[PDB]
Amino acid sequence: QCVNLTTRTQLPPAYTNSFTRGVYYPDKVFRSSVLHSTQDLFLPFFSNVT
Amino acid sequence: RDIADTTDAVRDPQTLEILDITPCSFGGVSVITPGTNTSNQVAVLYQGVN
Ligand SMILES: *[C@@H]1O[C@H](CO)[C@@H](O)[C@H](O)[C@H]1NC(C)=O
Ligand SMILES: *[C@@H]1O[C@H](CO)[C@@H](O)[C@H](O)[C@H]1NC(C)=O
Repeated sequence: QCVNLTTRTQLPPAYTNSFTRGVYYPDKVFRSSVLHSTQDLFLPFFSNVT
Repeated sequence: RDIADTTDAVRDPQTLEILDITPCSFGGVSVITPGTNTSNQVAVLYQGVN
């Protein structure tokens, strides 16, 4: 819980594309059998992750 | 909400039952009148309402 004891190696961070993850419910409303377009914060599709 | 952004499905303020709320019922009042000089009696039709 304090200053490091060295021995901190640096792994190479491999990058993988997040296909369709990171989508949530933007509002606490209930709509049935619709197709709703929204402007909000999201992960871009096929964006690389760390 | 719904297609017309109208309330169609309602969470029970209390217990966990599912409620449905529709707006006020109404209709279209259409009258079937003869000539004013000829007669005075009016038969009324209700538009699309049982
Ligand atoms: C993720 O995306 C690019 C190409 O889409 C890829 O070449 C690279 O490894 C990643 N981008 C960055 C900035 O590392
Ligand atoms: C009744 O009034 C109508 C409206 O013009 C017209 O047919 C006529 O003036 C009257 N008909 C009669 C008196 O038969």
